Amino acid sequence: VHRKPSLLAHPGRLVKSEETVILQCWSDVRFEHFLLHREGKFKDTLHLIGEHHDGVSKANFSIGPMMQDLAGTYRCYGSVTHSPYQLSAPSDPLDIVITGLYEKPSLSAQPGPTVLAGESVTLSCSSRSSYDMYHLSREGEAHECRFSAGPKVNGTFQADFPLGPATHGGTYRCFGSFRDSPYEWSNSSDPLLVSVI
Amino acid sequence: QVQLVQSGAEVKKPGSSVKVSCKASGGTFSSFAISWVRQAPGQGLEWMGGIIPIFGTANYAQKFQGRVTITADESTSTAYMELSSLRSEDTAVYYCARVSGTTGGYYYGMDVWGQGTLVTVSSASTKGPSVFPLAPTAALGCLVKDYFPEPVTVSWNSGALTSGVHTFPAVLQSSGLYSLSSVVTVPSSSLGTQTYICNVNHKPSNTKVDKKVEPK
Amino acid sequence: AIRMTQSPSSVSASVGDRVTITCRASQGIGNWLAWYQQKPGRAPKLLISTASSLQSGVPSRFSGGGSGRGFTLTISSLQLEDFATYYCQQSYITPWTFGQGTKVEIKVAAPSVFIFPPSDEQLKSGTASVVCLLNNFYPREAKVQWKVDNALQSGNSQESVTEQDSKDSTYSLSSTLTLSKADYEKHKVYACEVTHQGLSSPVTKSFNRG
Ligand SMILES: *[C@@H]1O[C@H](CO)[C@@H](O)[C@H](O)[C@H]1NC(C)=O
Ligand SMILES: *[C@@H]1O[C@H](CO)[C@@H](O)[C@H](O)[C@H]1NC(C)=O
Repeated sequence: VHRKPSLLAHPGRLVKSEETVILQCWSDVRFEHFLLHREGKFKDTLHLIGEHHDGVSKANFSIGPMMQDLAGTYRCYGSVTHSPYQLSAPSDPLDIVITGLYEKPSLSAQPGPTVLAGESVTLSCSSRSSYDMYHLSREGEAHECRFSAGPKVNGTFQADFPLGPATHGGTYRCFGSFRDSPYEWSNSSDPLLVSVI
Repeated sequence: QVQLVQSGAEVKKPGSSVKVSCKASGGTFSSFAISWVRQAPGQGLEWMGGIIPIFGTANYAQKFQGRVTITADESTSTAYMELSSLRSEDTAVYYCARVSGTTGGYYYGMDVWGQGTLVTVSSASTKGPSVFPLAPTAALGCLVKDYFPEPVTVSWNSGALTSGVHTFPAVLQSSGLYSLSSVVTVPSSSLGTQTYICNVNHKPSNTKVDKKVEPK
Repeated sequence: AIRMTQSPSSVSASVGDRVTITCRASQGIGNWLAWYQQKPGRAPKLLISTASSLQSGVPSRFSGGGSGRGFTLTISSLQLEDFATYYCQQSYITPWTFGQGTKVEIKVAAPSVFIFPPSDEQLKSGTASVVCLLNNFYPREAKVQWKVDNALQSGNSQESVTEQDSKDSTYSLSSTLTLSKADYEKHKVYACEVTHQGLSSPVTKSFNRG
């Protein structure tokens, strides 16, 4: 049955270390049982019985105090049978990552945090740690990944994020990661407010 | 009442491939997360890997990855573990166990265990016998001493002498080496006029030793 | 990746003494530590999960404590069924690692030896029984030799060993030397020589008639 469930993450897919995140499988299709599968360092499948509200079948899976094994690509399967466990098509993937495992990076704005409309803004992620890649986040829920430049004479590993001509303003944060552990990120950079006047 | 039964003990040569089974009862095989733990002679317990509950994919440990493949058959309600290249270090008792989980995606331990399966690499250790004369109704014989392992075959005059031959069962000495004696009851007048040679063969060490027993 | 260091490696204990086993983690594992018990031949048995939570059918004498990087397993009152090897295992991060193990072993007890001369009342009957008592020893393997004067005897001795005692896993042995009154009167020095693993040197208990 190629009817896929939907997978959400409350509060968000970026969960700090040793904190709890609620992964919700919901669908207009009536499902009596739900299966949550993770791909990563430690692959596991979780089951929760389905709850029925209005015409929506939903289950709030609980991913406990965040640790390395609980991070990865999550896909939710659906079922109405239990002993057969006839599995639906996989949900659209959701990458749950753990933050706060490394030192925070430094986020800077050139020309500056506050800028006039139409003026190009470029945000720079820098850290003395050897982060192989940096992640830019606006309002918490965002994903812009660029590879990082290596050891500068300054000793900083840096990546430049071109925001382009400025029409919107938001609160941007930076995260650092290593290529070996893709779903394990660093502490958030000190938030940088981009304002367009 | 979840229960796990395992395959029988296996003796394999170096470089061979061994496969152990783990049959589950008392619940749905899909709900179980079955892991495999190794207990080496000197080493303690080592988690080699385990199958994911429903889908059957297996998480592995880096040390055992590349030589260990963990599979599952939902029809037989049985889990399998295969070692690719057998070495003397692999000789150990291998267990299968069900890992139980609580809230939050955590697992808290292995509550149910199998009975364990003994895999053993080839020993390849032999020691040749030393044959000494039991010098001379009269009695002559040969003392086959300090050999490992059993068996040893003793003949007299290349098998031409069978009358009066008693080849005793072997005994395990304090040294851990075996020793036996073969004796022949002989007419006394024949001692200076008859030839008595004991032919000892130890095929494990491919050593063949012949000794003529001379009266003193 | 997480290394578990377990101490001690071995405990020489008798029945009834408190035994404490510690398990230190290379990094913080929270409360996600399990204690196992493996008796010889059989498979490991889970005793405690979540550092402190005991499984069903586990006696209350087993107690688990600790959090973060330091953990302890305390058996308040040891019993004969509690002599085994104990392991700690972390369940926090995928490379689930066990401790090296703590072997709780029964303490080797040297035998207390006593020699008993024949009674005067028994001597009136014409037979003489010399008794050698080995009391409270482990392991159960011991050599009791009867040496009248300095000559060893063979066919004049019988032995009896007690079943293992629960309060102290200690066997007791009695060797009885039966001789005739005339044979008993011919020789003067009667000795019982005992060799046991717990005894540093073979112990001789002897008496001379008189
Ligand atoms: C799941 O959690 C969200 C946020 O806590 C809540 O609004 C929602 O009602 C929950 N759904 C169910 C089925 O419990
Ligand atoms: C991450 O931030 C926390 C404070 O929220 C801090 O205690 C911790 O030391 C930081 N991690 C590193 C690696 O500096």
